[PDB]
Order: sequence, then C-alpha cells, then structure tokens
Amino acid sequence: PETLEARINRATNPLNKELDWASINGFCEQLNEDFEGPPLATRLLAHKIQSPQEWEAIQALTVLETCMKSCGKRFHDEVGKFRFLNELIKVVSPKYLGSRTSEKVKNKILELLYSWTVGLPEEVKIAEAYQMLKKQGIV
Amino acid sequence: ETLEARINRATNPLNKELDWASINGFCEQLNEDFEGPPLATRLLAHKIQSPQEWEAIQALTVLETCMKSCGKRFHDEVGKFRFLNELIKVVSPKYLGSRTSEKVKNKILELLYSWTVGLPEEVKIAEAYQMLKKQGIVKSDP
Amino acid sequence: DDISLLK
Amino acid sequence: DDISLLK
Repeated sequence: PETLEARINRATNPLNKELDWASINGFCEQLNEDFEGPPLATRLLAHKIQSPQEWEAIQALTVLETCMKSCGKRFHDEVGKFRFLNELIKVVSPKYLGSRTSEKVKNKILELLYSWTVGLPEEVKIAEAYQMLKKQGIV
Repeated sequence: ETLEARINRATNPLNKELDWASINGFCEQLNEDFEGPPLATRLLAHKIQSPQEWEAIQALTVLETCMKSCGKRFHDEVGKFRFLNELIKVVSPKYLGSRTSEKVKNKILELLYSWTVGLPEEVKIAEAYQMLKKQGIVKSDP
Repeated sequence: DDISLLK
Repeated sequence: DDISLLK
C-alpha cells in the first residue's frame, strides 16, 4: 500500500480519468526516505515511461518531473546516471522505440531534459545526454 | 473493453490470484480484430519486462495461454523476432538478464522450448532458442 | 515486416 | 557505478 510499487501503480494508472496528485506527491515523498528508494523509483519509472499506453507514460513523466523538483542529490543523482537517461533516450530515439512512441510523450521527455540542463547544470550527464540528442537531430 | 484494458487487469500487480476471466478474455479479443495480434504482443512484451515480478509473471501466463488458445494469427506474431527479441532481452545477461528474477527467466525458457516442440514450423522460435542454448543461457531442455 | 535476431 | 551513454 505504502510501497513505491503500489504508489507508482496508482500515480501512473492507465484508468485514472485525471492526474492524481495525492498519489504522485506521496510517491515523491516516499522515495526521499530510503537509501534504496531512489534507485527503485528510477527503475520503476523507466518502465512506466516506456509503456505503449501514452496516458501511462505521460503520468509517469509527470511523476519524474515532480520528484525532480522536490528531492535531494539522492534522486537527482539516480536520474543523472546514464543507467536511467538511456531508458529516456530509447523512448525518443527512432533507432530504438522512437518510431512507435507518441510525439507527445517524446516532446515532454525533451522539455524535461532541457529543463534539467538549465536548473541543474551540475548533473553533467543530463546535459551530456541532452546534447547528444540535439546534435543527433532529435531536437 | 480494449486489449489494453484487458491486459491491465490480467497482469495487475494487485491481483491476489490469477484472473482467468481477464486472461482468457484477452486471448479471445486479440483475435476479434485483424490488428490485435501485433498489438497484443507489444503489450505483453512491455508487461513481461516489468520490474514488478507478479506483473511479468501474470503476463507470461497470459502469453502462455494465448499460445495454446489462438492459432497461426497469433503464433506468427510471437514467432517474429520483433517479439522474440523482447523475450531474449529479459533472459540474456547481455541485457535485462542480470536485473531479472530467476522465476520469470526460467518461465520464459520453458515457454520458448515448449514452442519449439508444439510449433516447429515457427523457424524463428527455434533459431532464437538455439542461440540461448549455445550462449549458455539454456543448459538443457526444461 | 520483421527485424533481425538480437545478438 | 554507472553505464555508458547509448550510442
């Protein structure tokens, strides 16, 4: 019920008629209290973000965007690692899942990556990845 | 009811037990449309690669069931590398293999093998399975 | 169509 | 503790 998997399953539920902030916020807060919380979150998020069901991926991206705003280095570092960024690159790059992914889900990933390269220049890997997608003509 | 709606209930992590009503319902519906088979395999591949064991496991029971129920329409779709590659990434160390539960990995290997026998015409399945066998991922027929 | 076997 | 950027 309070486990990350149960929270993410509610926050990114394909059935939700509208964003569920309670569950999304609860999810961000729940990860900020565990040394293993962040790694498990990014892993669970990469999966949801890659779902063929657009409303599932959009809500997962909404969760990623939200937790990045209210979290420390613990989660900011997990997203900064290529271990996570690659899963996003996979979703927007046609060379992988890019061709079958909704333009909406792709654009949102690109807004986030940019938003982070600006508000978090520290995370070089995020910028480094964002740059590659830009030179690659994907942006 | 859509395939997505069906698959989401058949592989729901909250299920206290297998939901045969939804599992079989998904196999019945994927054939009611000429677009279903290719779409069902993409939905299953995504569920099968879920970090949530109970989700990937139910998904494998769904894949298993549809293989027995449906005919060549679906058999051909599972028999393409477009889908077999997704199963290989789950059990091959070169990919998600390391980060995947032995329960799920062994389940995939059992199904892969059970198809080489029940559906020998699907040359792709046998080629994929044979590779896993020479790479070590499969020491013997389960 | 279909893609090639994964390595 | 991390992987290489997807080529």
